[PDB]
Amino acid sequence: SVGIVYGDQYRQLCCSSPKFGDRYALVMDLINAYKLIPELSRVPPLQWDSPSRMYEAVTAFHSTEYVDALKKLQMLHCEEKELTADDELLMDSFSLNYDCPGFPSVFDYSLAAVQGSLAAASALICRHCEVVINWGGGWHHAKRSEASGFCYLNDIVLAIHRLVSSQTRVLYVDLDLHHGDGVEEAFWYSPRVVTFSVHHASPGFFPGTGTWNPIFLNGAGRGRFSAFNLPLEEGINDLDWSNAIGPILDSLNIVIQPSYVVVQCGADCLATDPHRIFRLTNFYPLSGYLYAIKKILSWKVPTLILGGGGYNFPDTARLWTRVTALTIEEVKGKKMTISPEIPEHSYFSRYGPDFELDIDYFPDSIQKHHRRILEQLRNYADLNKLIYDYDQVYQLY
Ligand SMILES: O=C(/C=C/c1ccccc1OCc1c(Cl)cccc1Cl)NO
Ligand SMILES: [K+]
Ligand SMILES: [K+]
Ligand SMILES: [Zn+2]
Repeated sequence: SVGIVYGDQYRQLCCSSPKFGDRYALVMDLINAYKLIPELSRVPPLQWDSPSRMYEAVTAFHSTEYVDALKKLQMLHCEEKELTADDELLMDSFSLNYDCPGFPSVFDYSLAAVQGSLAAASALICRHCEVVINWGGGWHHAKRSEASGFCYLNDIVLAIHRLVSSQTRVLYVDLDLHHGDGVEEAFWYSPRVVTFSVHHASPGFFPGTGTWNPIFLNGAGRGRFSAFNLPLEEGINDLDWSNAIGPILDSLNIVIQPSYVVVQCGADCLATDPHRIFRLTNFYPLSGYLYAIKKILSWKVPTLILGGGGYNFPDTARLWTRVTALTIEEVKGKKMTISPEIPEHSYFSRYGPDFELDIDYFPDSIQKHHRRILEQLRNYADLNKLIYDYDQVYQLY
């Protein structure tokens, strides 16, 4: 089956943040508006039987002082009084400030994503689902003891930790516009979780990594060569983005032979995102996103699909609704007939001006990256005693 994380309390918590507003409700109500929910198995967010078990779950990656500070931040932001100077100091020491402010539900909001993505991974492990989608998860910038980029708790790291502990290998694929630095760093020393991020990188552009450092770093210790990165230039369209990462994806799968794939599918690469770095689409005749997901799904490896960035809420909905239909098609083998106009539903009015499912958009260095990345993959194969034909992979490029 294809699983999808939602629930009534889950939806309220995913829509309680000041930055992402009601995005999750547009997304699930468009998936519902297109009659896709009956095709999907609902996966309920994981809950715990005590504070200690929750704490144990989250501090599998995050420090206990950080988790404590995040909960105290929520408590402070639920009272009238302003933070003391000592409380502002303590929040500063975890970067619980600026781009990661406090708000009345900040802890419950952050934990909800972890609940969602841990349950998603358990559904994969117990083989209840072949694919699970969590459009409320994917917060890849959060670090062990530091929020970043509106990511307070790294649900991806925790879901991946659960998967590899269930020899188990996980391939993480980060399609967000921005470098997936939190997940890469969590597994920097681990060869069993191979991380791969395609992203924009340029001087000054958040978060600064996943590019020349001048060498490309790629893991350390036993995780040497296990962190993959493909920084691309602004303006890239669907076909060039697809061709840039198509052969890398296929060769990673050939060589790593992963037990699970986790795909972060941040929607801020859309041409219509207020970022406007890349020019990808949701078009389905082809959308770089849809091309990448179809390819990963053709592998028939149990796969977690997650959300992430995406600041044009209706176009994120348009995209993720198409990705969700595509998953149903490739997994179940059932054709999905999506109408070209948005169906009438609660959020219909948000889909101005023409109320179509297509977004309103009219559409040397990568070969060096391919040679670099393919050499890293051989170094990874050699370091980890993996068996593969170096000519069947080089054929892909
Ligand atoms: O997407 C992110 C992270 C996004 C992000 C991080 C740091 C600074 C700005 C950022 O986003 C720009 C933005 C915001 Cl903060 C609000 C509205 C519109 C735009 Cl463009 N994770 O990978
Ligand atoms: K990325
Ligand atoms: K790694
Ligand atoms: Zn992003």
